[PDB]
Amino acid sequence: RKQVSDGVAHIHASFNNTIVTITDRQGNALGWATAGGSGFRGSRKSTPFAAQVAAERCADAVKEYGIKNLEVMVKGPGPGRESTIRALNAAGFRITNITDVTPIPHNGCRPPKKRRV
Amino acid sequence: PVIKVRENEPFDVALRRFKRSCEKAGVLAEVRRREFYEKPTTERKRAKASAVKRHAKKLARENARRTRLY
Amino acid sequence: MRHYEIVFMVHPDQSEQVPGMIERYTAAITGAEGKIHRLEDWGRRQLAYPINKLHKAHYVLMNVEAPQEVIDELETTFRFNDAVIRSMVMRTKHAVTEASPMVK
Amino acid sequence: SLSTEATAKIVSEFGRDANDTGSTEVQVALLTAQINHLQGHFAEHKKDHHSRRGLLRMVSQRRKLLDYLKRKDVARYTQLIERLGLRR
Amino acid sequence: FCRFTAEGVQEIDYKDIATLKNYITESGKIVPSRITGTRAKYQRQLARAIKRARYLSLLPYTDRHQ
RNA sequence: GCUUGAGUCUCGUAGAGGGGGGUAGAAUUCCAGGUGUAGCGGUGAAAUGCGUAGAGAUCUGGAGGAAUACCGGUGGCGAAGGCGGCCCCCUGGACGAAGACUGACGCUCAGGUGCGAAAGCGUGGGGAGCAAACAGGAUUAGAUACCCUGGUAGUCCACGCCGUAAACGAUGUCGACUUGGAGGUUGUGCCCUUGAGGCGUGGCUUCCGGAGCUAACGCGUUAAGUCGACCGCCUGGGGAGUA
Ligand SMILES: [Mg+2]
Ligand SMILES: [Mg+2]
Ligand SMILES: [Mg+2]
Ligand SMILES: [Mg+2]
Ligand SMILES: [Mg+2]
Ligand SMILES: [Mg+2]
Ligand SMILES: [Mg+2]
Ligand SMILES: [Mg+2]
Ligand SMILES: [Mg+2]
Ligand SMILES: [Mg+2]
Ligand SMILES: [Mg+2]
Ligand SMILES: [Mg+2]
Ligand SMILES: [Mg+2]
Ligand SMILES: [Mg+2]
Ligand SMILES: [Mg+2]
Ligand SMILES: [Mg+2]
Ligand SMILES: [Mg+2]
Ligand SMILES: [Mg+2]
Ligand SMILES: [Mg+2]
Repeated sequence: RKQVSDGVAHIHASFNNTIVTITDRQGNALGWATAGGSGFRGSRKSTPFAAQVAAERCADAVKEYGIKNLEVMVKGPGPGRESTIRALNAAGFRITNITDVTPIPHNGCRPPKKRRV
Repeated sequence: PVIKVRENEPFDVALRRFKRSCEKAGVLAEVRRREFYEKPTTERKRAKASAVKRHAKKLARENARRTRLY
Repeated sequence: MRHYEIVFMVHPDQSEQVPGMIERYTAAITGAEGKIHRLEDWGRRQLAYPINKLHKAHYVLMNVEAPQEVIDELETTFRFNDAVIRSMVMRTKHAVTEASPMVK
Repeated sequence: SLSTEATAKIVSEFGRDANDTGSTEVQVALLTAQINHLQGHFAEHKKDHHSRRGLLRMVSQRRKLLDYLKRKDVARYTQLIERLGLRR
Repeated sequence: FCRFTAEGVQEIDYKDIATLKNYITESGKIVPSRITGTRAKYQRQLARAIKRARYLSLLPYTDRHQ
């Protein structure tokens, strides 16, 4: 494994899950961890506490690449919108940037129909 | 809300500054609105109910301030 | 006859052929009794977003009073010249001969 | 709409002192000149139902003026439709 | 309070880019007229010229597109 | 005969008014390739579904369709249906300022003719997303539903047809007359524009309310007030807008 000094965190938060992917600055994944793969299932995996171990198990998987600076690109809404980046400072990482990359259409395609629950 | 963190500045000062720039851009308010389709009837019916909400709180509640409560 | 404003964006490798392009597009107007009122050249300018894998282009402004048949003919000259990428030919009511805020 | 040197050229042809501009002979020919013009607009644009409604206003506004003139003066009526190219 | 009434300008030109950067936000969205105070005749001419200069790369559409 | 009704001319204004042709950015989907590795997706909870034949995530490149974030507003335009990126071309209407011009040329309208959302039909294309039908998974006593994963007509285009909607302001058109208050928008004139000020004057428009009307609710110079002209309509509930 070629030791790369820095990288980007991609935190794909949705209302049911959170996928954390540490990559480099060119877009090549180094390791990942999700909220449902943490031993969490159904309703437990869509909490803000379930998405910090997604960032902890992912920081624990990129220890051999030796990453010091790590900016964050947050995509999507969710309960782990905030607590996934709180626990990425706890792995000793100085934040470089924080980006918001939610895709916004300018009224393109038609979204699905309303739920009559 | 593309934020760079400035030199000699902690993480909480960049975290709370990120909880501000995502509300001026309307990021959370855009995603919940485009989650389901709203009809051209439904989009125009709520656009008038809020104009009644803004104007019947402005002019029709000042009456209790012209009068008194105790 | 009708006042127009044109602004066309040149590929930054063919930026030396712009004094050739301005001289051919001047004479196409004036060969049909057309006043060419002002004429500017904004230099290589940084783009705000990359059109077609490049970040810079060479901007030219040109204000013309021509008949509308030699203006549509100029729009299809920019359509097949691959040196020009974007043009925005746009009608004006009166004539303008002022300096730009970026010739300024 | 009919151009500036076209309404000044039909007033000067059918009016009295090149200045009356509102006489019945002048108004018919300015409506006739536009109805004759807009025939080429709607041979190209048949789905233009919003501006054809403005064309059919000029036709009803022309018939009301020719019905006015015909009992007001048969002699000026008969010479007006003889020159514009109208049949009634 | 409207500034194009104080200037007395009649056409908000899309090439005056030092002015048109006041009327977009950080992300490049057109700023509402309730906060700038632009008069409604001019806010229609403001947004018409910002959309004419996003076509010509004078202004960005969004702050994220590469 | 006359000039106030109705119209014409000159000069400007604002606007998603209409028809046609180009082009732009963002996003979804698919396809191809790199990195990566065991989960993804969904729910009240699940399961069907997708994944170890390498998914989901992430980066790059290409294709295609449909719609135009922000501006955007009880804002604008239109006879109504309705109309929203930006640019050109052809085009209809409204309105304002003074100034001439024609001289009752007007209003309404049975039969007639045209326009008329969406769905649907005929022919030819197009099809990304969405989705009647249909399918499977749940739920439930059952579940021909609601909820989930999919998915075809249809939605889009050209040209014909249909002729209906809670097509509503549940309020036919035209003209006249009768206290007021606070706003939006679009003009134009004048006063030191000493600045967006003050001061008149037109068009359209939202909200309140007086007299009056009203069964009451409410309406209230944009009338459902007081009038005139003309048209449409109604006459207990069901059977029936059916035979
Ligand atoms: Mg769904
Ligand atoms: Mg006319
Ligand atoms: Mg007079
Ligand atoms: Mg007279
Ligand atoms: Mg009838
Ligand atoms: Mg249809
Ligand atoms: Mg069909
Ligand atoms: Mg078909
Ligand atoms: Mg298909
Ligand atoms: Mg379904
Ligand atoms: Mg009916
Ligand atoms: Mg309707
Ligand atoms: Mg209604
Ligand atoms: Mg009715
Ligand atoms: Mg009231
Ligand atoms: Mg009564
Ligand atoms: Mg009445
Ligand atoms: Mg009544
Ligand atoms: Mg029947």
